[PDB]
Amino acid sequence: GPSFCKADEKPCEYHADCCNCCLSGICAPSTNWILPGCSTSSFXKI
Repeated sequence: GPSFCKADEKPCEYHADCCNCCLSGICAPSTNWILPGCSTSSFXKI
């Protein structure tokens, strides 16, 4: 089955259900260098 991930801009409270980072009021991927939110590191590998 597919995973739970939406696109960016989608505003929400947590990033877990988004392939980026839910910040101020939008799912933004730019959150892994200057702003703490969700480390998008290639850890979930196979």
